[PDB]
Amino acid sequence: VQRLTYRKRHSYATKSNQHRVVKTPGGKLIYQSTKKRASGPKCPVTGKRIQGIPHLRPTEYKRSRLSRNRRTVNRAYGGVLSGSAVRERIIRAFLVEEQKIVKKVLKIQKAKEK
Amino acid sequence: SINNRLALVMKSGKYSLGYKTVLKTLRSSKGKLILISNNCPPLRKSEIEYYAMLAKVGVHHFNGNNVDLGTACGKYFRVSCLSIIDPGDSDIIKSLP
Amino acid sequence: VKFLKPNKAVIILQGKYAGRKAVIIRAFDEGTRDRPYGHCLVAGISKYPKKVIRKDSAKKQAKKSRVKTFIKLVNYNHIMPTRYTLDVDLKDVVNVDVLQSRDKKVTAAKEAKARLEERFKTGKNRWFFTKLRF
Amino acid sequence: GRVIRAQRKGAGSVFKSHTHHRKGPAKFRSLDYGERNGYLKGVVSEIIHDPGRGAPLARVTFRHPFRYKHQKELFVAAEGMYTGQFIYCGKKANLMVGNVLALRSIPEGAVVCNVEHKVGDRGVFARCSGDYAIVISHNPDNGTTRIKLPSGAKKIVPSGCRAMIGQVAGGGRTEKPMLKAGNAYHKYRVKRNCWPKVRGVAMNPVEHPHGGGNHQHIGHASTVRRDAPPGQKVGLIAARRTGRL
Amino acid sequence: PKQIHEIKDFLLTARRKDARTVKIKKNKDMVKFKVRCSKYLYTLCVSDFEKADKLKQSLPPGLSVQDL
Amino acid sequence: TKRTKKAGIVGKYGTRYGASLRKQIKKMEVSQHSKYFCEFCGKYAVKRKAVGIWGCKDCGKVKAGGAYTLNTASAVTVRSTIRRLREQTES
RNA sequence: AGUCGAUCCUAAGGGUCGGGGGAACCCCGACAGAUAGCGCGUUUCGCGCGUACUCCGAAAGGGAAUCGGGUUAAAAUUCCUGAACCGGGACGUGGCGGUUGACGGCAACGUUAGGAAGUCCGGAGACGUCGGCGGGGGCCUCGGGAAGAGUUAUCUUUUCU
RNA sequence: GUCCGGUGCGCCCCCGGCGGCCCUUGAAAAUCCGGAGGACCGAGUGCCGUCCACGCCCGGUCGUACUCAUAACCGCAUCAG
RNA sequence: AGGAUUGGCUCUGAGGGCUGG
RNA sequence: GCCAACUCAGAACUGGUACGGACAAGGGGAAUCCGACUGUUUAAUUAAAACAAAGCAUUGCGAUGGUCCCUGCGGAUGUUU
Ligand SMILES: [K+]
Ligand SMILES: [K+]
Ligand SMILES: [K+]
Ligand SMILES: [K+]
Ligand SMILES: [K+]
Ligand SMILES: [K+]
Ligand SMILES: [K+]
Ligand SMILES: [K+]
Ligand SMILES: [K+]
Ligand SMILES: [K+]
Ligand SMILES: [K+]
Ligand SMILES: [K+]
Ligand SMILES: [K+]
Ligand SMILES: [K+]
Ligand SMILES: [K+]
Ligand SMILES: [K+]
Ligand SMILES: [K+]
Ligand SMILES: [K+]
Ligand SMILES: [K+]
Ligand SMILES: [K+]
Ligand SMILES: [Mg+2]
Ligand SMILES: [Mg+2]
Ligand SMILES: [Mg+2]
Ligand SMILES: [Mg+2]
Ligand SMILES: [Mg+2]
Ligand SMILES: [Mg+2]
Ligand SMILES: [Mg+2]
Ligand SMILES: [Mg+2]
Ligand SMILES: [Zn+2]
Repeated sequence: VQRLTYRKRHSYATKSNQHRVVKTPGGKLIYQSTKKRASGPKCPVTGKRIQGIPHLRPTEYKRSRLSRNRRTVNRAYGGVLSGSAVRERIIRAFLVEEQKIVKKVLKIQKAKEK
Repeated sequence: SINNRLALVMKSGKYSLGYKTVLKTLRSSKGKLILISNNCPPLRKSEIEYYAMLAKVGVHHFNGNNVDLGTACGKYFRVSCLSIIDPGDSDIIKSLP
Repeated sequence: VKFLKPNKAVIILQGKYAGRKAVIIRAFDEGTRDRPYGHCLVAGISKYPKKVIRKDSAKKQAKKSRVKTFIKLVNYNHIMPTRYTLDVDLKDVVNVDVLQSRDKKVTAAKEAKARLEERFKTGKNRWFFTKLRF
Repeated sequence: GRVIRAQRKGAGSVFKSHTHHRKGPAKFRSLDYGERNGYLKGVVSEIIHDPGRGAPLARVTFRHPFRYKHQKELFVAAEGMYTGQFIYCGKKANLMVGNVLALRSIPEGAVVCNVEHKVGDRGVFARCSGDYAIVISHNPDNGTTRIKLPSGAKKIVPSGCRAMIGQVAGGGRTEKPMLKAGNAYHKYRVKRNCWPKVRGVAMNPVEHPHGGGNHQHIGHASTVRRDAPPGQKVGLIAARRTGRL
Repeated sequence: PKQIHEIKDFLLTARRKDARTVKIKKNKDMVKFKVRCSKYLYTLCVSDFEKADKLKQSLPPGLSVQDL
Repeated sequence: TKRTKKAGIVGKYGTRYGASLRKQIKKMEVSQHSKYFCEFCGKYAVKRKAVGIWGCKDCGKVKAGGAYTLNTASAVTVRSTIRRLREQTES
């Protein structure tokens, strides 16, 4: 039953001082630093996670470190808005423009009548 | 009364309950009348109205929420909208216009 | 009455072309053996023409009047029907058989692009050739 | 011979407000042309809890009148408002709960909250949970309006002052008994260091006029002068009366 | 480290300039060919020893070869 | 089985604070922890998030309401008065 | 010691310009005000944006990157060997697009690449406490195979590593 | 030789998803990623782009021994604190 | 408040998972 | 057919009635006084009936204001109503 010690001069069990126990090829246990759990991108409209993107630390998303396909979604507002939210936005835009046209033509007809 | 006619349609007519089925009937032109409750989301209501206008199908605004519409239909679940494919013994399609 | 017919303009609601405008080429109300659900073949705009103004030069006007088009089979539930109609003739250019191979798809897309650019240069169907803002 | 607690309050440094987790001041938009002449539409995006404040706050997003950007505001939430609701601010805004209107456009008997005192101050009156002001009458001659404040006082304000239709949300908070010191501790932990309170008669004479004596008692009238100097002005200050009603 | 699953790609990697050395390890059930490049060490696993001998014969003359 | 004759939810307080205060706070304890009908989606899924804040689990709408109830009594009266005034102004 | 820290960021707060006080040492602290500057193209000049602190403040908050194996009398994630990663710079080869700015999937979305300037928007960083349940890594634990060791007056295909 | 299996309200750590509590709702910034828009931009056997792969070069300053305690800190000490 | 029992040994009964039509 | 875990409940037999065999681990009851309770306090003679507390009541105050700090200028309550 080997007991372990911190590998760094951090001596307090804070969120940024997490570790895992790994068995080395030398037959001994040792600590290894593990990154804090991070939530991935989230859709502001629905509040649910954005699909197709892994949950990494902000610096792990850097272009030089992560492939483009991993940090992008091939759709309008891809990676920012969920599919359902984008569909709702498109439908709302179209219907609101149509109703604006209807209001304009109704006003023109009323003006012509009077 | 609208409720009595709806009950008669339920017991002797053909109908579909729900947004997806309502859109399907409007696309297929099988529906003859669309009923929308007050509870229906504004965007969904606008989309249903646009579909009905494209299909030349009448739309009736039920004087109640989805719960009341479901209760009037005789169901134990909420009904946001419904389509009347064929009124058996009722005359809603004739009375409403 | 049926409205999902050829020459009717639709709005793509899902997929990589969501928000783009398209015109129905062929309607499959009952679907097919592979697709039992109602779908249709459409020819949409992947790249809309840019704003053409007088102050721009002839080369700029020609470059900004370009159009790029795509051909796709789309479920009825994934398009928004509109009240507009596009009369460009694509029956002999775009068909289900075109999608069989990449070369046929590219040729049909190029021909449809030429026809759409001609119609846009004519000056009609302004709504179809302006992108939706959302 | 020692500075009393009430005196030590003014210097602060332990009696300052606890504002670390607050969401920023709640106020109307700055009065501009659109609100003075027409109306401007906003959309409620969030209803949030402001620590130390009973009333909830609403986040509202407006389209900037003359800049290409979003104008973000934090209003005191009126009861009945919800996320996704449209808010209209201006002289021509409709008379509906949540809208902000100039008092000149609010008919008599209406219920309003966060009422401005000076035109453009962005709201100072009737801001606490469950509180409201009532429009009494208008004076077209001098362009002033009379309102009834929550305390019952009647105040005259210029008719250009703005107010939000309806009453502040979160009403009825104070009716619930706390039942224990811990609840008060939690309540005042986010407000300021004003709890618990030690009675003056429990102190020694050196630090309070009520201190001292072989029995616990004030030893002199607890009503003090309005002009009594600090350190002597304790108890019931300038009381016109005492005891039960 | 990276693994090359084709002898053709292994030869292509060995032919490039930055290939420093080639190490051959003789295991019981297979033979491993390792090429040291600037960025990565490429290992090719050959199950049959006959093809391993053919590859060893096919190594470029100018590349150092070591046996493990 | 009937676990408590009359205490109900206030049984968590044991024998502290007095019977009258427990009875008084029982109303708030019941109301603030109950589910409320959602007008927007027609479901009994409205729960209190914080004092005066009521969110619906189903449709996600959040409403500003009473401290311990979704709708205070004065809210309905205020709505009626405002509606009457708006109708008078419009007429 | 490019990889462990300080160093960077900001927290409660601290220190300040101007202004206002002050006999003065000094006091308040962005509050009385022509802010620092920031982007594009260049005859280095022009154009466009520009709300008065770009300062200090955490070897437990946030945060770019390293792992075995070995080595000293005394150092090591720092030394040795091997094998990786991060930041920055500059080019060359090959590949990719031109329907000038890819393709596939009905869709959720997938593929190593696959235009773009002022301007604007979202997310991550980013968060309390208690209770149950579930998954993963390490440890503990039982059996068999083989290697060594302990007991063997008697028993022990058993005890230990 | 470093092999093949079992087991669990077991213990330490990490994670997921629900539920309870609040008149308590439980930091900011640096930094990184994505998106809306499309001014502007190229050629015919070469041009314009390219967050793709491979190849090339560089990476400053200071701390780093040891104790961390019934004698390496404080308590006048090799002090049962 | 007030009462009874508790060791060792030899048994008995109950409470599960995987595979196969 | 192949595996699997420790929980529970019974029945014989048996010992000098020993058996939660060490360890571990409430004494109980009938009343009076004070303080409701949890919490806090005189570091080094007082832990209490003292302080606090929820509850109850009173007083001032609508910002050109109430209370308070400051030599002055200006500040805390105040990201408040
Ligand atoms: K992706
Ligand atoms: K004094
Ligand atoms: K205190
Ligand atoms: K007290
Ligand atoms: K006294
Ligand atoms: K007394
Ligand atoms: K001066
Ligand atoms: K200053
Ligand atoms: K740090
Ligand atoms: K090493
Ligand atoms: K934090
Ligand atoms: K929780
Ligand atoms: K872009
Ligand atoms: K060291
Ligand atoms: K130390
Ligand atoms: K206790
Ligand atoms: K006590
Ligand atoms: K005590
Ligand atoms: K007391
Ligand atoms: K004041
Ligand atoms: Mg007394
Ligand atoms: Mg000066
Ligand atoms: Mg800085
Ligand atoms: Mg608990
Ligand atoms: Mg064990
Ligand atoms: Mg773009
Ligand atoms: Mg000393
Ligand atoms: Mg003064
Ligand atoms: Zn709802």
